[PDB]
Amino acid sequence: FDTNIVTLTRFVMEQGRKARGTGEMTQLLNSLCTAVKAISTAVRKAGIADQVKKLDVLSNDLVINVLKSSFATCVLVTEEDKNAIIVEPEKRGKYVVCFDPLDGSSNIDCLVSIGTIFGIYRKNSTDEPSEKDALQPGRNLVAAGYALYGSATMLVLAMVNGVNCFMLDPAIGEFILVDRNVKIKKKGSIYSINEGYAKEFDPAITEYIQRKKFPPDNSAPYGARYVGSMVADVHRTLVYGGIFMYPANKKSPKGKLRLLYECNPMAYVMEKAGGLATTGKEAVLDIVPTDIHQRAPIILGSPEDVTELLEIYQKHA
Amino acid sequence: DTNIVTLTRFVMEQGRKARGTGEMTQLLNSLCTAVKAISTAVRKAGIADQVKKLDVLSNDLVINVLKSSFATCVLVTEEDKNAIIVEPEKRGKYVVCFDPLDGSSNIDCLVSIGTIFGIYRKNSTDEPSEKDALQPGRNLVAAGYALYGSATMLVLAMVNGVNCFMLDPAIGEFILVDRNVKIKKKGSIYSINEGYAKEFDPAITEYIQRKKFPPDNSAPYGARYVGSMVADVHRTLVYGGIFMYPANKKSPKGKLRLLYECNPMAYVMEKAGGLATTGKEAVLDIVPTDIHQRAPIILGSPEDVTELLEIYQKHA
Amino acid sequence: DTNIVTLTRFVMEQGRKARGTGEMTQLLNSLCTAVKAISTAVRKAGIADQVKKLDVLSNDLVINVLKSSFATCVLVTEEDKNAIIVEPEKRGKYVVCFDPLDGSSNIDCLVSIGTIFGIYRKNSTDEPSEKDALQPGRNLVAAGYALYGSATMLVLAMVNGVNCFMLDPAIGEFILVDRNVKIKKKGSIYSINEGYAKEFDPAITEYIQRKKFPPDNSAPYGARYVGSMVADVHRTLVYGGIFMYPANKKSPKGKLRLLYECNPMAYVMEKAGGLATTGKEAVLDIVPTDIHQRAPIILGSPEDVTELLEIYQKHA
Amino acid sequence: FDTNIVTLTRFVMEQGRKARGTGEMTQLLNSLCTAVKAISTAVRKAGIADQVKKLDVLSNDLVINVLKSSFATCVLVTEEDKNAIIVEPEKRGKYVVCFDPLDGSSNIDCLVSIGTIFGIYRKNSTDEPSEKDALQPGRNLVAAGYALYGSATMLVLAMVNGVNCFMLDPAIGEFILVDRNVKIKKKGSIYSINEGYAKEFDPAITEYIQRKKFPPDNSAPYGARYVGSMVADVHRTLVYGGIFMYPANKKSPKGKLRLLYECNPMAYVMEKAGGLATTGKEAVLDIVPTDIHQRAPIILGSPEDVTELLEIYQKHA
Ligand SMILES: O=P(O)(O)OC[C@H]1O[C@@](O)(COP(=O)(O)O)[C@@H](O)[C@@H]1O
Ligand SMILES: O=P(O)(O)OC[C@H]1O[C@@](O)(COP(=O)(O)O)[C@@H](O)[C@@H]1O
Ligand SMILES: O=P(O)(O)OC[C@H]1O[C@](O)(COP(=O)(O)O)[C@@H](O)[C@@H]1O
Ligand SMILES: O=P(O)(O)OC[C@H]1O[C@](O)(COP(=O)(O)O)[C@@H](O)[C@@H]1O
Repeated sequence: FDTNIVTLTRFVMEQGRKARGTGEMTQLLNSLCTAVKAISTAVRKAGIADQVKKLDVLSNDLVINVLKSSFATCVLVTEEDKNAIIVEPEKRGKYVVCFDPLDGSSNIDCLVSIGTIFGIYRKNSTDEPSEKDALQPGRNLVAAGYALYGSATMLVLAMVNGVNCFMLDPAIGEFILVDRNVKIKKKGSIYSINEGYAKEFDPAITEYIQRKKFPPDNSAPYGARYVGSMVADVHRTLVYGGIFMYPANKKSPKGKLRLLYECNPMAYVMEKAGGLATTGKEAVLDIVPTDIHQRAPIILGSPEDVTELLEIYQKHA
Repeated sequence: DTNIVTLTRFVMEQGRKARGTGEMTQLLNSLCTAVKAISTAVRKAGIADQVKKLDVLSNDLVINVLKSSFATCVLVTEEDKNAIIVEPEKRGKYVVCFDPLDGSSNIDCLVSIGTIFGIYRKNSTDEPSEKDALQPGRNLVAAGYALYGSATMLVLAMVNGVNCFMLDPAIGEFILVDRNVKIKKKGSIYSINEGYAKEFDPAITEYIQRKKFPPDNSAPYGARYVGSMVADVHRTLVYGGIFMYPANKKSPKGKLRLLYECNPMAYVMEKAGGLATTGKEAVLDIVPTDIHQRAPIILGSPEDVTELLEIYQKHA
Repeated sequence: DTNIVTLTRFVMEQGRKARGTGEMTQLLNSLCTAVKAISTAVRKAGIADQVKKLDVLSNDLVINVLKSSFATCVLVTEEDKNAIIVEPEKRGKYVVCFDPLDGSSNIDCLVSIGTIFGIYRKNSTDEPSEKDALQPGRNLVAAGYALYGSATMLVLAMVNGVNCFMLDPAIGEFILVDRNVKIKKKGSIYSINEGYAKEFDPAITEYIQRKKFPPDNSAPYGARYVGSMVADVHRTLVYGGIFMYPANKKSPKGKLRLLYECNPMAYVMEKAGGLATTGKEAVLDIVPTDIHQRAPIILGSPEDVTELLEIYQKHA
Repeated sequence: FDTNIVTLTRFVMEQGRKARGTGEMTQLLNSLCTAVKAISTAVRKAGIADQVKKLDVLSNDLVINVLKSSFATCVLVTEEDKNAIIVEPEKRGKYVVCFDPLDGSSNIDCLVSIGTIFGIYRKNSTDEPSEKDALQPGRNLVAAGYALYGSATMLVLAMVNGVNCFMLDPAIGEFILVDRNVKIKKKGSIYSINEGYAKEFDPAITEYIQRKKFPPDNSAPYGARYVGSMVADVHRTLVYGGIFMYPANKKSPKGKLRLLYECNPMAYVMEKAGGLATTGKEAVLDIVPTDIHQRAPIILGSPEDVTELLEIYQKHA
């Protein structure tokens, strides 16, 4: 065994001491890591012990209980809960966490990789905590990230500093630092979008896809890749580069993905890694929320690529 | 639980019915040991290249476990130029063609990857040679894949059906979770790498158009393409749909190798009630002339593969 | 590592040499599945009685895995009054006497406990009965124990020797770590429950005195007594020494049952070069008349057991 | 899975918030738990990957690195290091940990259970930290305990509050609370001592052993049990009751076991569980240390039993 392992907790702490900051954040993310290991083990034995609905409810309960017990949060927004959860006085701390407990729970049946997505805001107001504290623009995130439960469990953490990847060591139950200051490729070679929705795409998306399939400058076309699980397609976009798109369509006129705990965590991870995240109009990280479960279009990925689609959005405006 | 049905118990009970020798049980028992080790390697593949090196170790491990089973005589690998002829001391009756880690490139993006295998019976009486591997997929005795994803799954197809076994990590034992899987007749998803749109033959090109913009105004299809044959085929099995990797002209014979990628997947599909075609003939009836031969493959739910076959008729 | 010697590979290669049927490999493969499950149960036995309930589940699990191996016909358990006769559908040639979780009381103090087993071959032609289990330990075909301690260890004794296999938890596979273990001729430790000092027969009483206060002024012995036969016997095997559980008058026949505690441990010892005696005869040559019969046992390094035998002579 | 797991970290924190105390202790014990899981996995695969010496050196390095990185310690005493380790200024915190990294490393070859023992002192002086801070009497321990690597890994933690047992869940890598406020049986029925040393025992020990083997009041004798691994025999004494004795003998005139990190951690655990720990003369927890690797006789266990031996020590004085 290595006698000098850089666990997530140690990393956060060495960076925290460096800024003589918070402390509470380490109790927060450590509790989150317990929930994440418990959900990873549960997914890994999923069919031996439904998935779509039930396992996600159990994940929701576990992430809420551990976050309340970290003594680091005051307001919690979940995909599952209609209203925001306010923590008991004696257990309160300074943070607002917005989380999706199990993105894609349906996908378990098909053994498609899925994940946990989270956003961490610092409660800025001096008032009694309320869902109002959750409605900050994405640019206000203190920390955000995701856990991908795939062939290995990866926890990706973006903080002010940049993006750091951690992998769960199954043997000792610790997320270990494996990639240190991640920056996405300036342009990529893959585009990820559900083309079953082609009949309802806006002219800008449509022009871009055919420009990737039939490249104007008589170059090689882009490869398509679409796992159908946001955490899987954004993690591939981050490591390999390219662009991931979930624009608006018929049944999803304002996009499908929820702004506070899917779009904004991924957008903060993506911009801290040097990439871009836009609606096609504004940058996702500037949208002041209205409803905790508000939806947004998201286009994220390699800077050169997102820019090409923004230029095409300018043309048809 | 007290009475657990493991892959060994299942294959042994089945094997008894054949009044056989025990060699197939020896073989799949060995294979499971390799599958568990590759699973642990990929589960911590990152705590430290992992494409060339991990597919090499995966390949050496599978050949070693198969040779020691006393069940094999010819072994064909994605990784090896020629067939491996098992030493006389260790020889048995089965031929195994396998891809040890399909899509090993994908490990960096944590994409589910897996091991694919097809098992034949050597029927002839002369020395083992790669010609014993050159049989049509119609003659596979057993075939399957192990998926290294959020859970490790072994899907096994034999004459009596398709069954799914999940690796219980606590006891390191594959437990039977799904018995005689049948695919649904029609599905909602089409998988293909549409980035090759310029190169598609017009029959493919028409069908894709038809799935996005339905003529009978029916609901359009969802598109899913993990980029890993085991993950795309496994979803097609569980959820129904159609998976396609036809000739993309750059690959005029298709990309996927016949003996260890197309034929195992095709045997699984047919045993589950799906179809597998090149668009011109059923892949299980192609007679191989080279152990590393490629084929185009279109497989999945019957109605959807039939629909594409009709569009192929109408393109003359 | 690419070529790993598992318990299955080892037993299969050995079995080939006997020109046998595969049943012993079937049997020990099944047994390993039970041993891995009991190991995981004890490793989290506490995260929640665990004596009566855990020894019951351990017993049901072992009987289930043995019946499905198609290798057994009579099964004798510490937990069951009568022998279990395997159904005709599932019968094979071996008789198995086993203690499923020896010292299950000890789990609360996290004392290492384990499974002990002795395997006979039914030689007669009439219906299986518990009389096929009533053979001398000299006739065991194989015997051993699995120790659930800081690591799970399977010590296996057969005609060719004693070998030790460690459970690798990552791949759930018993790996050969020690080959043909031999015990050292003389050791430094004596194990006995000295709390019974009033009840010891004067030969035991003299030897203990002699080990604490050496007449030839030699260094005294260390005393170790875990209170668990598998842990005490395993240390005696690895480190040398003498382990004793003679008649403590309250138990005038000794405590430990002959067929599934004394005889497996004694076969292991003799195969490793040690001795096992009641103080009056070798336990492996005792002819059993009841499947739940007890014996006194003194086993360990040859010189030390011989020394105690001489003191037994001198007590007339 | 349980959606409300009481991990060691959560427990310590709910008790810590209750006293609005330290914080640093949670970073300390959390780091210690990482080291303990890594040593548990290493012991569990010990013969597949010598034991006596080497694995204990690697354990020593790992416990030192994680304690330095918890930003909670200033002085560390180890069995392995001749002098005490002083932490770097930027990494210092208020605690002194005295630890035995792998008690009984020899015993691995025989698969005898072994453990990690630790004592946690708060640096009381205002001076620059030095080994002088480690030399406090045992009564000054803030927290002490042990990890037993046996058929299961158990972490036992005694703090001001009492004794709490935690068990490592192999599946998620978390010590889970399994026994909550442990108190030892007033009298027991087992005595644990290496009787190979009989030739050199003092008359008090000698009289007591024969009184356990031949009970004066014509009762049933005591059972003997001696694993030869302090952590195993003290853990059995704690759960089952009885008395564990390592008095002085010929090669060990002041006892064998080291005072700061074997005797005092076990003595604090034992007295917080209602038992006693004595030299035969003074209580172990009152001995002011002199040398960091000073030795002590220890007799610990059920109150009624230790008292009987102390009465016998009075008689021959
Ligand atoms: O991205 P395209 O060119 O469609 O290829 C992906 C296919 O290639 C694969 O063979 C994976 O490639 P490798 O197995 O050669 O690593 C198959 O598993 C995928 O479906
Ligand atoms: O404490 P004493 O009476 O010597 O008995 C301990 C012996 O009993 C045991 O049979 C354990 O008891 P159980 O197996 O009946 O639980 C054997 O494993 C021990 O060596
Ligand atoms: O089939 P579609 O609409 O492309 O869905 C893909 C998107 O839907 C999601 O699976 C949402 O999942 P759920 O709706 O079950 O929460 C995302 O993870 C993913 O990006
Ligand atoms: O054989 P003995 O002297 O009774 O030794 C037992 C004592 O020695 C120890 O094993 C000490 O171990 P080490 O000397 O290897 O550090 C204690 O754990 C135990 O209580």
